[PDB]
Amino acid sequence: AKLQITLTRSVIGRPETQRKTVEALGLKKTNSSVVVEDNPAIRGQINKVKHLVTVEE
Amino acid sequence: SLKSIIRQGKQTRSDLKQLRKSGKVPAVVYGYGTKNVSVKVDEVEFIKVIREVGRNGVIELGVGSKTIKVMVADYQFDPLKNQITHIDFLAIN
Amino acid sequence: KKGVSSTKNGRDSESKRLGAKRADGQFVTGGSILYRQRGTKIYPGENVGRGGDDTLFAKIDGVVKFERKGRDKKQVSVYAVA
Amino acid sequence: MLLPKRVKYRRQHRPKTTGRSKGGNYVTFGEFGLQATTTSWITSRQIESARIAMTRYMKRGGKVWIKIFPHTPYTKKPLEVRMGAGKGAVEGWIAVVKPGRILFEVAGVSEEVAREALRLASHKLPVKTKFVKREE
RNA sequence: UCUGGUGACUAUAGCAAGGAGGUCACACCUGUUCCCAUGCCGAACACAGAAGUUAAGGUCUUUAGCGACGAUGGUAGCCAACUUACGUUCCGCUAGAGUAGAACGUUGCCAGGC
RNA sequence: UUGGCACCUCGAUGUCGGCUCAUCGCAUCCUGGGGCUGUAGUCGGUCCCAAGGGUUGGGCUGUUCGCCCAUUAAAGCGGUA
RNA sequence: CUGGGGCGGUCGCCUCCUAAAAGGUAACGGAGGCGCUCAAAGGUUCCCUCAGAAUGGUUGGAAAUCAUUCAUAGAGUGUAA
RNA sequence: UUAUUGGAGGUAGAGCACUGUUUGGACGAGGCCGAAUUCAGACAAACUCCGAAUGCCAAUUAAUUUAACUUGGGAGUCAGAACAUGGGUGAUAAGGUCCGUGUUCGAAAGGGAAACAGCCCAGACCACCAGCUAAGGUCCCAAAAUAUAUGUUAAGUGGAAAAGGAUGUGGCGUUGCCCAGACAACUAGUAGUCGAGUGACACUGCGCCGAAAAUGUACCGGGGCUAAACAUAUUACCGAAGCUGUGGAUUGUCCUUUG
Ligand SMILES: [Mg+2]
Ligand SMILES: [Mg+2]
Ligand SMILES: [Mg+2]
Ligand SMILES: [Mg+2]
Ligand SMILES: [Mg+2]
Ligand SMILES: [Mg+2]
Ligand SMILES: [Mg+2]
Ligand SMILES: [Mg+2]
Ligand SMILES: [Mg+2]
Ligand SMILES: [Mg+2]
Ligand SMILES: [Mg+2]
Ligand SMILES: [Mg+2]
Ligand SMILES: [Mg+2]
Ligand SMILES: [Mg+2]
Ligand SMILES: [Mg+2]
Ligand SMILES: [Mg+2]
Ligand SMILES: [Mg+2]
Ligand SMILES: [Mg+2]
Ligand SMILES: [Mg+2]
Repeated sequence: AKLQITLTRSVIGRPETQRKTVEALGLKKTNSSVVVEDNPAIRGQINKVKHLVTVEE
Repeated sequence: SLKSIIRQGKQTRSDLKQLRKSGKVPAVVYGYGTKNVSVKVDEVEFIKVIREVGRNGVIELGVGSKTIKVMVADYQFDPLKNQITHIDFLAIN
Repeated sequence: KKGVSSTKNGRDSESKRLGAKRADGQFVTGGSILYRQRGTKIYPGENVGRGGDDTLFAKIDGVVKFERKGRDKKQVSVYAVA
Repeated sequence: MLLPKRVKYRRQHRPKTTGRSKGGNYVTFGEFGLQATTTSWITSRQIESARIAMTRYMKRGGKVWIKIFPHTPYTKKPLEVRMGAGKGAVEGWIAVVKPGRILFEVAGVSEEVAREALRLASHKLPVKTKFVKREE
């Protein structure tokens, strides 16, 4: 019931909505991390800002 | 007379075409005395439905049990590869 | 370097702003404009009165709902209750 | 020289030349058909120049139709003018073929004859073609 | 339950055909002195009436032939990703239109009398 | 070649023909080698491989281009601001 | 204004399309109008339903009146859509 | 921004019921070729009985983060450009012009694309002779595999062009000819004698020709490659001013036991 997110690819050169989602998870620059409780509000966002993030557990 | 299929496990993805490279063809069944079960018959024996009656007729298939007395309802014949995909079945009851 | 033909028309009108001006669900006030058209694409319902062939506007307070009551016609009502 | 009699407005756009064919890709009339497989235009003068070459090899024997009647106009602005004062007048007509739709249907012929005659008119067209016979 | 009056339900309810009756209730007719009136005519509107008639209207029971609604599977398009200058492929979500399986000859509120 | 677009140059990038001098492609004009001819021979048509070398003197107009005279084995087509 | 300029044509309002299923959105892109009219073609209360297609009937436009039947809007709305 | 529900509108697609355009069959409508309708098919920016993906306004909705708005001083811009896609104009011509919508440059240095504002990764506070990794690569110039396994091509294709032409070469499928003995070859004018394959199609990967331009090879960047090329998978390693390790910088928040 936990997920930790990791931003692997960078954020420049991606259109204006996906660059605006990736701070709402709390990531701020590359190779950062944030630990978030599992929630179907969360796991809809990482569907949109997939192909960037590396998740686990 | 000569047909067989597996009950095609549902919610298949859009990788359904890389098994159409092998000579399969998806199909569903209808009918009075049935419920709508997607089947996966291989078209290698569909040079052997012309070889029984032609188009209008009856041939059973046996997806486990209950080999339905069926009839070929419709094609989806897409040319440029000269093949058939998504034929359909219909019981007579 | 040859004299090219004359165009004929150009000449557009200006614009008018049409369409919905409030939306399904929110809270409106008794003078506001719901929808407006050059015809009748949305009939009025209860507590909504027409204008001069335009501007379906709410009579009194409440929230708005869109609704159909025929096979093609559509209407707008406002219920003050909450 | 097949033309439309009446046309609503004489200066129109150009069709979206992508995608598959709409329909009409099953032969209905003849026994033998000729369909296309690449995506060009035909300009209302091929379609008669593929009709006169077709007729004479069969010596006007069996039935032959066409299936592609050109509807759309297309305009070419006159000889070497600068850009922009309005569209030019029409000069021909056109009907866009998608890949995989039938051009010609022939009947009243054996197989070994008509398969020659479709080839001799396939070189009069600016498209790639492929023989076909009544999907059954 | 059934007949009538007024409601809601996207024609699944309607037209198209066919058979059944009575008027305790609608009609059909009997007329125009009056109420009223046809740019004319009491066919219609209204009024005065009840000997006839179920043929018609409306009611009821069958027929899926006319329209209408309509699923599962597909294919085209397509937001996101990848590759590439090809009238492109490939992968991951949503998902029709036509066409077939068919459902369908209405449903239910409240009144007054059986 | 005739154009289309306006990207560099207006605190100047001199513009047509001709003389002087060349240099480079080959889609070859002569010469060298072949196939094929509805090629008797001598001539001739057409096509392939080939740049090594040759490619004229005058009248006319500013001319380019062009026609015309007399020859020659031939009087090639082009790029190089 | 201007695919450099004069030349030709344009200069404000109204309606579509282009315009990419909210609104918006250009070009010397494609099509049309207006610079008013109506004392009733405005307000109200009642009542009626169409152009056509047949079928016959003094006059016959093919069609100017009359009836009958099948007509869901295929007519009409002073003016362009 | 995201899930949930409810909504507005008619594009891509589809379709012919609507105004319009169409080629075929029978259908009537004079005294030897034509005049309404009906069946089977098609077309559309100004044709829609239908009709999605996405975006767009609102939930007094719940999760995560950091904005938003009102007023008052100070401006600068109103010459944009290339890519990726939906379009008009142009000739489905341009490094063209004109709109939508994104990115980057402008105003951004580094690494790759041989060099190269606009493409591909990624955002530089400064130091160090420290480690992992992205895009592209791994015989030499030049850091890293002459890695592993299956195949393919024999042209320098890789390392710039189509219509067409063709017993090139592979894995694929169907079918008719068959020790009764063909298809190669002999001798007859009825056709005999020779002992292992032959034709048609059907779909595909990789090739060849078609292929001519101007100082000098002349689009591999060069050397050079028959694997150092293409396809298919699996493994490490190099690879930036990215991220970490570490030293001190200036400002802000929070502890504030002033670290
Ligand atoms: Mg009477
Ligand atoms: Mg030039
Ligand atoms: Mg410009
Ligand atoms: Mg200056
Ligand atoms: Mg100077
Ligand atoms: Mg000077
Ligand atoms: Mg040569
Ligand atoms: Mg020379
Ligand atoms: Mg002299
Ligand atoms: Mg000008
Ligand atoms: Mg819009
Ligand atoms: Mg379309
Ligand atoms: Mg379009
Ligand atoms: Mg362009
Ligand atoms: Mg732009
Ligand atoms: Mg920036
Ligand atoms: Mg470099
Ligand atoms: Mg070096
Ligand atoms: Mg530090």
